[PDB]
Amino acid sequence: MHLTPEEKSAVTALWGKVNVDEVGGEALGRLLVVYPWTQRFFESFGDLSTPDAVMGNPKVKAHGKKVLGAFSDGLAHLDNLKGTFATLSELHCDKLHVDPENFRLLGNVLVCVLAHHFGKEFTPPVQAAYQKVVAGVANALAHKYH
Amino acid sequence: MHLTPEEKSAVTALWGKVNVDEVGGEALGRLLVVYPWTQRFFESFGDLSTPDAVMGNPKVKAHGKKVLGAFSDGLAHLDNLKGTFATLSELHCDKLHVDPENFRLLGNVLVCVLAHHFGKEFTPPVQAAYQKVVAGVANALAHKYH
Amino acid sequence: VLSPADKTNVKAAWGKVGAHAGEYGAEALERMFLSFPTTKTYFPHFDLSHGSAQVKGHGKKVADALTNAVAHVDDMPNALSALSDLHAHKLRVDPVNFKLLSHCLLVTLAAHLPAEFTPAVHASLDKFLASVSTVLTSKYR
Amino acid sequence: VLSPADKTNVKAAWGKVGAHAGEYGAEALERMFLSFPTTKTYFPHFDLSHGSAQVKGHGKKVADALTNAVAHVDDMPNALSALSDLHAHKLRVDPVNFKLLSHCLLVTLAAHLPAEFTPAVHASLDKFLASVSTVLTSKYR
Ligand code: HEM
Ligand code: HEM
Ligand code: HEM
Ligand code: HEM
Repeated sequence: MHLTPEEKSAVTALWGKVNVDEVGGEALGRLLVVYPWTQRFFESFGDLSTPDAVMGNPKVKAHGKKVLGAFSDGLAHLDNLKGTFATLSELHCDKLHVDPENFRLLGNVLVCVLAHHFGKEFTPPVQAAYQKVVAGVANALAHKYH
Repeated sequence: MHLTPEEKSAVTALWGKVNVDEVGGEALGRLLVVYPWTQRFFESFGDLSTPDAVMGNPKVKAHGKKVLGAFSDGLAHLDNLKGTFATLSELHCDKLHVDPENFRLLGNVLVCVLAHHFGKEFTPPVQAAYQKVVAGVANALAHKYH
Repeated sequence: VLSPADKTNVKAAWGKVGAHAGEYGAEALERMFLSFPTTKTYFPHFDLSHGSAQVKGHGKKVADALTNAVAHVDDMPNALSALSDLHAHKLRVDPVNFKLLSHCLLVTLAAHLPAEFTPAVHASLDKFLASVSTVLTSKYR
Repeated sequence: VLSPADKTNVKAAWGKVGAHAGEYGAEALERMFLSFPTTKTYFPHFDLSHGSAQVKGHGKKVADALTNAVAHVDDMPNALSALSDLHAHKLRVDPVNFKLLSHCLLVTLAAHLPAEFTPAVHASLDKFLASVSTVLTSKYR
C-alpha cells in the first residue's frame, strides 16, 4: 500500500457512488463466469452452468454482497488492511482453503466492473489507485496463510 | 525478511560454503540460456548464440560475479534489503531499464544452481529459506521503480 | 481454444470498436503505464507524457494488429507470425507483460462499451487476448 | 514447441531418473509445500507431514504421468487427455500453481542429477514442464 493522499481521495470519492449490493453480485458472478475454475468453491450454490445461471443465482448475489461488504470496510482502514483482514485471512486459509490467487482474480474483475459502471469517470489515474487497493486487499487476505 | 532465526542460519551457513565466482557466472549464464529473452540487455557481451558460447563468455562470467557479489553483501542486511538495495533499485530502473521480472527469473535460476552444487545439503527446508531471500531481494531491487 | 460462441462474441464487440480502435489502443497503453509502471522499461525511447504522439502512434499500431487478428480469427498463428517473430527476436518483452496489457485492454473496452460488455462477452474477450498473447510469445524459446 | 534436441535432452535426463522417479515426485511435492505454502490449499485431505504415505503415493502418481509424457513427447495432448480433463473439470487447480511444481521438480532433478543437469538440459526440462503445464490447463475454459 503506497497510496498518495490524492490517490486516497480519488478512491474514496468514487467508492461513494458504488451500490455495493449490486457491484458485489456483478463482480462475484463475473469471476465465476470468466474463470470457471473458481466455481470449485461453490458447489452448494446450485446451477452455475451458464452465464445467466450464474449472474442471476440468488446465492451468488448474496455472497457477492457479503464479500464486497467486507471489502468496503477495508476501504475505511486503508491504513491497516492486515489488521482489518486478519481473522478473514485465517478463515480463508484454515477453514475455506481458498488459494490466494483467487483474491487477485477478483480484484481484476472488480476493476473491470468499476470501469463498466463509471465509464469515462474511471480514468487511467483512478484505475492506478484502485489497482494498488485491490492488490493491498489481496495481500492482506493472504498474510495469514501458512 | 520474514526469515526465522533458524531459517536465517540455514541461509547463512550454506552461503559460507559458496564460491561466488563460479556460482555467479553459472547463475547468469543459465539465465541467458533458459530464458533467452534476457539476452536483450547483454548485446555488447558478444556471442550468446549457444549454451557453450554463453557459459564460456567471460563478460558473462564477470558480470555474474559482480551480481552475486552485490547479492552476497545484501545477505548481511537481511533486515533491511530495501535500504541496502535502494541505489541499485534506482539504477536498474532509471539507467538500465531492466524489468523487475528478471530479478525473479534469476532468483529461481540461483536456487537451481545451489541445488545443483550442494545436492544433499540443499534440503526442502533450506530451499524454503532461500526462496524467501531471493523473493525478498527481487522485491527490494524493484522497490524504487516508478 | 476459442469456440464458435467466443468468435461471435469477439467479432461483435470488436465490431463496435470500429473506428475507435486506435484511440482505445492508446488509452490501454496509458492505463498500463500508470497502473503497472514496470512496463515503462520497454519504452525508454518514448515520450510517455499525456497525449504523447508516440503513444497515440503506438496505440494505433497495436489496435491494427488486434483488428487483424479478429479478421483472421481462424488463422491467428499465421496472421500474426511476423509480429510473433519481432517480439521473440527483437523486442524480447517478458511474457508477464502481455497479461498486463490484456487487462488494461479489457478495462478500456468495459469503459467504452457498457451495453456490449456482458459477462459472456467479457469471458470471450479475455480468452481472445490470452490467445493473441500466446501467439506473440510462442517463438520465445 | 519442443525441438528435436529438447526431446532428446528430456528423454536422456528422465532416463537417468529411472527407479527413483516416485521418490523424486514425492521430494518435489515436499519442496513445493514448504516453499509455496499456498499450494497446500489443494490438499486439505492429505497428511502433509514429512514422509506421509499420501504424499509419497501422490509423488509416484505424478512421476508416472511425467514418464508417460516423456514417452509420448510427440503426442502429449493425447497422452494426457484424461489428466487435462481431471484438472480442468474436477481439481480446478489455479494455473499459477503449475509453475511452482515445475520449479520444485527442476530443483529436485538438479540436486540428484548433477552431471546430467547441464545448462542445455535445464533449458529443455523447463520447456518440457511448461508444455506439460499448458496441456494440463488447456481445457480450463
Ligand atoms: C475481496 C476479497 C474477499 C473478501 C473481502 C471476502 C469476504 C468473505 C466473507 C466476509 C465471508 C463470510 C465469512 C463467514 O462465513 O464467516 C466469506 C466467505 C467465503 N469466501 Fe471469501 N471473500 C473474498 C474473496 C473470496 C474469493 C475470491 C473466493 C473464491 C474464489 C472466496 C471464497 C469464499 C467462500 C467459499 C466462502 C464461504 C461461503 C459459504 O458460506 O459457503 N472469497 N468471504
Ligand atoms: C540479484 C539481482 C541483481 C543484482 C544484485 C544486480 C546487481 C548489479 C550490479 C551490482 C551492477 C553493477 C553496475 C554499476 O554499479 O554501475 C549491475 C549492473 C547491471 N545489471 Fe544488475 N543485478 C541483478 C540482476 C540483474 C538482472 C536479472 C539483469 C538482466 C537480466 C541485470 C542487468 C544488469 C545490467 C544490464 C547491468 C549493467 C552492466 C554494464 O554496465 O555492463 N541485473 N547489476
Ligand atoms: C497483444 C498484445 C500486443 C500486441 C498486439 C502488440 C503489437 C505490436 C505492434 C503491432 C508493434 C509495432 C511493430 C512495428 O513497428 O511494425 C509492437 C511494437 C512494440 N511492442 Fe508489442 N504488442 C503487444 C504486447 C506488447 C507488450 C505487453 C509490450 C511491453 C509492455 C510490448 C512492447 C512493444 C515495444 C517496446 C514495441 C516497439 C515500439 C517502438 O519502438 O516503436 N508489446 N507491438
Ligand atoms: C506437473 C504437472 C502435474 C501433473 C503431471 C499432475 C498429475 C496428477 C496425477 C497423475 C494425479 C492423480 C490422478 C489419479 O488420481 O488418477 C493428480 C491429482 C491431483 N493433482 Fe495434479 N499434477 C500436476 C500439477 C498439479 C498441481 C500444480 C497441483 C496443485 C498445486 C495439483 C493438484 C492435484 C490434486 C489436488 C490432485 C488430487 C490428489 C488426491 O486427491 O489424491 N496437480 N495430478
